[PDB]
Amino acid sequence: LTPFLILLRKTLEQLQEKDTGNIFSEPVPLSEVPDYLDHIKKPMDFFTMKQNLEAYRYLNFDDFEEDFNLIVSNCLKYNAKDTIFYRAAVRLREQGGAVLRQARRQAEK
Ligand SMILES: COc1ccccc1C(=O)Nc1cc2c(cc1N1CCNC[C@H]1C)n(C)c(=O)n2C
Repeated sequence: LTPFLILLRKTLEQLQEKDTGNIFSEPVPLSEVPDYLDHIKKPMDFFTMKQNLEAYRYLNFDDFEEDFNLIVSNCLKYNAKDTIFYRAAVRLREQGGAVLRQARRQAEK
């Protein structure tokens, strides 16, 4: 499934391009944010997702979109509304939605 993996890789880069601050580029570093696991049960970030993609752990679009969504939702859930992080997650949901919709469309032809 390289036709599919070509699409996901491009789609992942497109999503990651929307992260203009590199807020979601690597995991929330748990040593630096020791209460993060108290609120967030399933952390996610673009580096992890790249590893999963390249390790063949995303069979279908849904399992890929799942992780992307965790990135957004974790961030909305952990950070106060009046934070740059929360605002970045609001943006990324809006902007990633379009990328994801077009990519699902491209899959179908
Ligand atoms: C690599 O990040 C750090 C390095 C040194 C000290 C602290 C951090 C850190 O806490 N970064 C961080 C925390 C986040 C966070 C993102 C970061 N980082 C900002 C800088 N880029 C790396 C990214 C993981 N998000 C989205 C979030 O909800 N939280 C709590």
